[PDB]
Amino acid sequence: QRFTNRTIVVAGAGRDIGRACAIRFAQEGANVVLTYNGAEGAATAVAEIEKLGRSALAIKADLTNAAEVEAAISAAADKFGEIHGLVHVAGGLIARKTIAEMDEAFWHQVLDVNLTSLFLTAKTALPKMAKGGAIVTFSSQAGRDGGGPGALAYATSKGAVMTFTRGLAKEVGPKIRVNAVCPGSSEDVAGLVAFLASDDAAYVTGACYDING
Amino acid sequence: QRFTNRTIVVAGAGRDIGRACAIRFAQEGANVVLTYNGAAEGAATAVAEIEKLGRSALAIKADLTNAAEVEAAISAAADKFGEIHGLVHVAGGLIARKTIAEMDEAFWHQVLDVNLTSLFLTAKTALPKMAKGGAIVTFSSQAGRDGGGPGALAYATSKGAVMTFTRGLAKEVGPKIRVNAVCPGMISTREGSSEDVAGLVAFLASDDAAYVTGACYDINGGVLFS
Amino acid sequence: QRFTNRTIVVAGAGRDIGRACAIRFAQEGANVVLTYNGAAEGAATAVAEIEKLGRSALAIKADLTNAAEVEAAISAAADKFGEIHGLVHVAGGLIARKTIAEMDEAFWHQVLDVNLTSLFLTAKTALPKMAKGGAIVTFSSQAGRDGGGPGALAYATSKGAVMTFTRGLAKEVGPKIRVNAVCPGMISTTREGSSEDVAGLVAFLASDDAAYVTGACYDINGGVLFS
Amino acid sequence: QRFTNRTIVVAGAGRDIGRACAIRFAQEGANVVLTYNGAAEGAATAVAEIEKLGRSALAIKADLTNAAEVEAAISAAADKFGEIHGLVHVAGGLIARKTIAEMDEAFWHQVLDVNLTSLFLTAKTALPKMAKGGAIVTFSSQAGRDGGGPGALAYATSKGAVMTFTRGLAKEVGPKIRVNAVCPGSSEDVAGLVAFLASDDAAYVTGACYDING
Repeated sequence: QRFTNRTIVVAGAGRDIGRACAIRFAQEGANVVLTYNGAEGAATAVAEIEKLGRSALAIKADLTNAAEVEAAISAAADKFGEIHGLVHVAGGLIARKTIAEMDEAFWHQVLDVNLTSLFLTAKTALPKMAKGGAIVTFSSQAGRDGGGPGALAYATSKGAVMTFTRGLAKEVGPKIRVNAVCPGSSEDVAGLVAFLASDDAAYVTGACYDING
Repeated sequence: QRFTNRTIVVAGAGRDIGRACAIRFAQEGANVVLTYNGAAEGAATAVAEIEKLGRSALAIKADLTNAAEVEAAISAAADKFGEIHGLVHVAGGLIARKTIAEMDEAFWHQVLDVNLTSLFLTAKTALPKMAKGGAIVTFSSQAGRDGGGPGALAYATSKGAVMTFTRGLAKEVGPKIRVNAVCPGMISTREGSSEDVAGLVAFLASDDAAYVTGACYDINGGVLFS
Repeated sequence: QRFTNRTIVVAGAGRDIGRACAIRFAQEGANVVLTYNGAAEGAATAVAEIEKLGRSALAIKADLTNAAEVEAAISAAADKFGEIHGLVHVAGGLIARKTIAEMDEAFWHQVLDVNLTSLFLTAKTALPKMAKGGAIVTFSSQAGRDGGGPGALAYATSKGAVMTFTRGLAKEVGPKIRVNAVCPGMISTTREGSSEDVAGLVAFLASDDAAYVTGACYDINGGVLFS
Repeated sequence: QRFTNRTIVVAGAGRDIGRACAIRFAQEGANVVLTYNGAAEGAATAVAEIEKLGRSALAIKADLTNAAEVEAAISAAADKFGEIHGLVHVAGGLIARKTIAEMDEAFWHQVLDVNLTSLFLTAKTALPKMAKGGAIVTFSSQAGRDGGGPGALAYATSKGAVMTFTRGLAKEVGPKIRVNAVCPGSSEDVAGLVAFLASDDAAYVTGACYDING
């Protein structure tokens, strides 16, 4: 009952980790808004969540698109009211390329899906979030060490996401907490995320919580 | 004598720190190429100070967020002096202090492009022209580690990105090239200035740092107000 | 119910944080063993409060820098409750604020022994008695990252040592045992959580939801002593 | 000329990195005190190379875990050369690889005393005899950051402590005295980094860890 009568937006909830987060919050009593760009994973989950007695909404959204992010956030707020949690799962390697292979468009595609998207969701969600609310971002070991062969653009965006998370923490607290998970199965990851989004972590903000999974 | 017959490209001498680095390297015997954008009065000072040492800098106007102007500057440098031994990327800056509510998406990209994307373009363009054992020095910030001060969220984020980019690029382009970052703090309205940051940059570009790569070197003080 | 029939050893309940952890694990169904040293008036509160839950803590006197008292405390716990599922090591502290010129070698060792050597001893001793999937939680500190405040150099140093010990030990004892650290700040005397909240982070790290966390340092703002 | 008429103590200077440090410093004009606790060959070799350069050096046998020997070594430095400008604490070591079940309390103490207690002793002792503008340089390690490889638990722990100690001391003794770590390509390369941190080139660098692949 950690998320009783609470509304959680999981941004990028279509597969794997985001999907597992969506369900875990429902298992703990939350209304859950799922976003996706890519629909089966999300629909399923919506059904799983309804089967639990709980409420959910699935919304198509390209998270690099300021307008579709506004539309998604607004639907969530209009349906359930105050947002208690934003979990921003979207991101990805895209592909492996050395710098000689990357063109400017590819660089921006990676930075946009991992980093710009988070700027958009956090920016849009914040004015709607409940006092005591919380944001959880996803960083990566690649952000700390520079990443493996061909993953330069993705590593860079994750390091950015780590710095952004600490900076936003200071900017929006005490009202709103902001923490990163640095990723064991999808549901293990979701246990950690649910901890960070819960009042169990009322005094945790600006931090990176690592998990083998 | 540290840089006698070495070609050093200082990208971002539109900033005071590039003025300081450009003069430092020339004082140490380097062939200096410096790019500039904006009013670039700091660049004009570097050029006139460099002439006073009896050599001459190749100074080139280039908005380093523009891939074409980045390629021109790199080509002209290669044309004039041959192999690039050092690229020092100092472009970037705070642009303005704004909370996330005050920032719009075009403000976000302006900060990230000037601080981070410019770094991608210039390293990407310079790399094929660089000498064996050449060094890149990037500009990070203690803000990159801790999230920065009030209103500096976009800037801090780009300074964290540069730190990670530096570690990745280092693994990718070594052993031929080294890549490292300076991590200054800020000047409050024992702190060193751009003249002292320039000293650490010169160190990282020198033969004494031949085996330093993928590192962020801290220094107290800095290039802008906190 | 998170710790129902779990055996949790809180080593260092001579300190307020050990009072807070012991009561918290007891609230969540654990069999609690707590060791104590000094006036231990905090350990005495934990024991009385635990009794009021209708169970009974095993409280054991032990100076955790003394290998023999560590072995006894550990045996006594294994003898009473069987396999140890959780070792929470909270012994340590500042002792006194002294500059390097004011410290003597014996002072240096006193701080390092109570904070670090005690951890080596209790982890070394407990390991063979621990269950598969058991968790160790160690006590680091933000001062371990940044070098600490005025006069706290011996303490801070021991807290960075604890952080590195936590990472090496995790690589050595996994996958059977997890090892992690909490990393609090400090209470200013001028949103800071207290020992009750740090205890909540410890409980998490000892729990089933943290099965795939190991080798990590988990920060929390606020803490167990005055800055 | 970076160390012209400056006195540097290199604690642990009989082999590899300390020996290279002691030499490098001489090459830039320093008076150099070398401590060693091993066979005295490497440290006398070095003393000889240094006099070849026309500079003064002094080797001293010292167990740096021994408070009395450290006091006598510092004291002899002072008598001979005057104010100390730089302490470079190179002493440290794995000693051996043992899992925690294999370590006894005496082994644990031995590793922490060689890597960590020695540094407490040498910094504590030198400090009151250091010149304004002086500098300490310690040796951390990637093991301090990541916990070390198999059997190296005690060594890694001592290294993490050395890193924290470096940052804490830097705040305690500045601005008068700077304190930094090298996190270690050959011994001469390492020595060039050390020399930089010990020099006025690093006047604004304190409380830091500088990495080198070496």
